[PDB]
Amino acid sequence: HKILHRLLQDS
Amino acid sequence: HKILHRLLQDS
Amino acid sequence: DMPVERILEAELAVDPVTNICQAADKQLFTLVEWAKRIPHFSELPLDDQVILLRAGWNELLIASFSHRSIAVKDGILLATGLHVHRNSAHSAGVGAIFDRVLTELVSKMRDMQMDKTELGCLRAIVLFNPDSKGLSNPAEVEALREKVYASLEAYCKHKYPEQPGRFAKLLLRLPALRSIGLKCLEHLFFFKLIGDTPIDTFLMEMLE
Amino acid sequence: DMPVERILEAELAVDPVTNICQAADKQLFTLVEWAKRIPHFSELPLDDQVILLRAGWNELLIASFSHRSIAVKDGILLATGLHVHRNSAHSAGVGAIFDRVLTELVSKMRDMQMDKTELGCLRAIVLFNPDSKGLSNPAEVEALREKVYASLEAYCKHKYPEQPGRFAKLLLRLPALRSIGLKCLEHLFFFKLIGDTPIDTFLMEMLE
Ligand SMILES: CC(C)c1cccc(-c2cc(/C=C/C(=O)O)ccc2O)c1
Ligand SMILES: CC(C)c1cccc(-c2cc(/C=C/C(=O)O)ccc2O)c1
Repeated sequence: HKILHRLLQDS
Repeated sequence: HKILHRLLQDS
Repeated sequence: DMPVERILEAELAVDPVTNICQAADKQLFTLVEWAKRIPHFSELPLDDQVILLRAGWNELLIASFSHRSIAVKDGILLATGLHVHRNSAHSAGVGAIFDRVLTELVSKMRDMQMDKTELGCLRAIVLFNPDSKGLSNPAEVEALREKVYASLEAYCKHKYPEQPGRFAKLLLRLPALRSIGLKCLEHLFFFKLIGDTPIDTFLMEMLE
Repeated sequence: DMPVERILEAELAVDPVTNICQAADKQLFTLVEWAKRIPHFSELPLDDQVILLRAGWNELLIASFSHRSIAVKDGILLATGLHVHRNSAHSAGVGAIFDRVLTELVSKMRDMQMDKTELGCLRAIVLFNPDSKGLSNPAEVEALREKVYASLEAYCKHKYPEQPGRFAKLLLRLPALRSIGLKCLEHLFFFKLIGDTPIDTFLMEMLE
């Protein structure tokens, strides 16, 4: 789930 | 709702 | 005012899709007698009693068969004494909701050893549902709900003082029960649509 | 351990169907930042964070727009600043669920003056949903849920000691929120099916 998985790692 | 309304009054 | 002993007394007093429908119909008659034994329910306006039972019967029955099934291995004990296990559930097309019943209700009731007083109180909370459409005075129903959970909390804190979170843990099975009830009802409407329900029953009235 | 001040900080830190979809999409990005600010959420395995947010986003957003709409007369304030009122809701085909939002959530939040700490704690309870399918260790999520509601209860009993039932009253909006979320999701899936959703969005991923 590429958007959510990226946003969770984005600081 | 004839069944339920009757059963509620049945003692 | 809303004594848990009276709610306990009420509990103690009372083809796979054919079996599921016959079991639900059997328990609808019993459920009316149960509701009359819950303090103050029979004092509500009759039309409001009708509204509450039409709004809540399905969740009330699901809570009861879930608790009854604690001692069953990977299955549901229907009120007729017949079991639903995984193969039957899939033949009926209800395998996914069967799995949710076991994981979200039966197993959680078992793990915490939910007792019959607690079960009865959760069922009375569901019965006294103030969001039920068309109630003559929804706040009177909320008032009765609040009496039930005040009594439930005092019961849990007296019997299980080493489990301070137990009261909230009981209440927080009710969103699962709501979801699960919506899906079971969907299945029952489908069984009615295609003609797999016994006809001329109290269940059919609830589905109409 | 699970301080309500941190949950409050997280709250404070963050065609009608086109408007509804654009508002939900906007708030999905914000919701991820909110969840990272809830104590211990970011310590869960990443795949479990994904599971919790996919399971809970819709209820989490509905709780937030409902509380935001307390000061609106007979309507919903979307995160974009646009209002949904009854005529727009019916044009979108969502008049019945709109009415349920107002009667079961907005008006009840307003009547009891649910505060932002309480809202944030209910949202963290919904976030930490241990029934979410596929979690690596559902009990770890239940453990975090139980820390939230222990903190919420202590907050309510300190701030509102003259309302002993307030904690349970908050928790007993969660079955309504669950029902309402299921119906809103149904509407959103339909908007996607017929091609009325903006494409290439985070909302579309949540709906896929
Ligand atoms: C979980 C699965 C077996 C499934 C599917 C659809 C409907 C139902 C369903 C069954 C009953 C049975 C009650 C009893 O024997 O006490 C009552 C209400 C119900 O919704 C169950
Ligand atoms: C109540 C009605 C307006 C309806 C219908 C279908 C979907 C939704 C829906 C809207 C949002 C909006 C969030 C915001 O503006 O903060 C988020 C999730 C949602 O499910 C609402």
